[PDB]
Amino acid sequence: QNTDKGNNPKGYLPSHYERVQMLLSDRFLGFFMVPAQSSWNYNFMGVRHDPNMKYELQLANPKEFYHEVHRPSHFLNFALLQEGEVYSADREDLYA
Amino acid sequence: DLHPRDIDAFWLQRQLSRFYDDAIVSQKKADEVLEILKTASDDRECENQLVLLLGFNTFDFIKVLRQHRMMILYCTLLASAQSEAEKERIMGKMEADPELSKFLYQLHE
Amino acid sequence: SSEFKNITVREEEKLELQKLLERVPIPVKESIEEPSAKINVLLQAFISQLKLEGFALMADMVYVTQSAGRLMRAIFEIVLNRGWAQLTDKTLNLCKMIDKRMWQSMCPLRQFRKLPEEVVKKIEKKNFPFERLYDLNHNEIGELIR
Amino acid sequence: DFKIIYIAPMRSLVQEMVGSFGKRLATYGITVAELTGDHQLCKEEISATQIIVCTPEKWDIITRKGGERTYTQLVRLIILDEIHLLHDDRGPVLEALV
Amino acid sequence: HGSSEAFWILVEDVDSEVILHHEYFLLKAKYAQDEHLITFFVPVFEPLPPQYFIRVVSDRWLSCETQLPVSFRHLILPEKYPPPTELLDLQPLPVSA
Repeated sequence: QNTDKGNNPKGYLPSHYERVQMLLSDRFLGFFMVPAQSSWNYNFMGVRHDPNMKYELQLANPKEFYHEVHRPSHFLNFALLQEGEVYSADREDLYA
Repeated sequence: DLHPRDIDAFWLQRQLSRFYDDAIVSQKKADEVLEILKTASDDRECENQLVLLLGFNTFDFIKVLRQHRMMILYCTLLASAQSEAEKERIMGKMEADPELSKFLYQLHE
Repeated sequence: SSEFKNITVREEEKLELQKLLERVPIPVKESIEEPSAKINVLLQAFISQLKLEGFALMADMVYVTQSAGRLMRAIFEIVLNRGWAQLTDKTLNLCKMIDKRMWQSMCPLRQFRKLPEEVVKKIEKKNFPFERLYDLNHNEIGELIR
Repeated sequence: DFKIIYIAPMRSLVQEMVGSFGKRLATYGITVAELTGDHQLCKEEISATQIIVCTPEKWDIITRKGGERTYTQLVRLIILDEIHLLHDDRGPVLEALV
Repeated sequence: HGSSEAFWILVEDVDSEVILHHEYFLLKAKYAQDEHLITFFVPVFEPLPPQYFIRVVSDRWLSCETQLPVSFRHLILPEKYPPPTELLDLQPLPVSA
């Protein structure tokens, strides 16, 4: 029934939860499911994230939070090299 | 590592009882092993008689029986000597051989 | 790298380096008056195709990238031989990013140098995954990019 | 049945020696090309061509990686253009090659 | 593409942090448009993983990567085989036996 998205909403008691036993394991391995078309982190692509969005999944391993594909405005908003390399340096790539 | 003092009159049957849960058959296997160790031409045919009697299993015990073939036999014969004349007869047979005299010295001190 | 042991950061370009360090997309842990931060932001300013201005700075950038081809391939081979999968993904990607001179979040159609860059930036503007372009028709692609 | 290596010090000298030897040896059908690209492109260019014009460093990185090992019994003539590069800091490359 | 397209076949665990098997794969221009069988052997360890991943990436092309999850859900491993029969130290057999 709650709509108050604050840090202290009305009618919120510590009887609303109970700590359950959770423990760790070397004995078995889990896996991950990432989205198929896109990736999981929309913290930089925040306008592209809708609550009613639809996604398929993918048996993959997830990328890091600050991975390249998660912040595309940091890698994609560059002005293109327009009349660059015209007063560059002459250095021959002798090995390549 | 096997000493003559470690071998008593029923050490052989106690070692066979680790493979035979019954005691009649462990006693049978013990006195059969005694006549294999006694009535033997030499080493390898005796060890083949032991693997024929006790199997390809129990082989570490057949290794112990083969390695100490005279110690186990004559100390079992000496410790199971029920008469006293039988005991001094077996000890007189053991004093005629320096390997058996070595086992006889190891039995006492 | 010891190939860049003579790369020093001179003060006459430090201002320009700051204008790179606020624009390069991989963060640099060093301070900009340490030479490793200069080689870092020069490699990232190469891959980003940022236009540089100092002659010494463009020359250092051309040097560190023509070394960076072999240096990143050697890092990739060390890391691949020891078997580290995340770092071999990162290093093989960075070999191909130094070679192709684009970041891997850019469109893969920049590796075909025959395209107009305006339609490639229209593809990167309309950011769908690149694998979406496979299922479309040649009409459907052209009206998705407008 | 043969390959000729032309080791010239600078890369634009190599790119114009490719044109010069491609014009002069055109009547022989001799393929002149420049060793560039990744190591697979270089071993394909060695397997396809006769006059292989290269820098000392490119030919040395091919001999280190091994992409000419199948065609060193076919290399019968290396021509070290500007061998006073032995005095240069690129000198050890030519000394290692020779 | 040229005469060849070079790829890396990287087979890695569930965490994708150990390459269990990498190998170079030359897709030559004579042999495009046909299937290449690449047979290899990967190790499987006692905490049986849910997958391995086969990433076939390009050696030259950016964003040219096909990942394939080799899933081990319905994988029935063979039983850990019985130990071999030991050489019982028989006294060596003369031909008169």
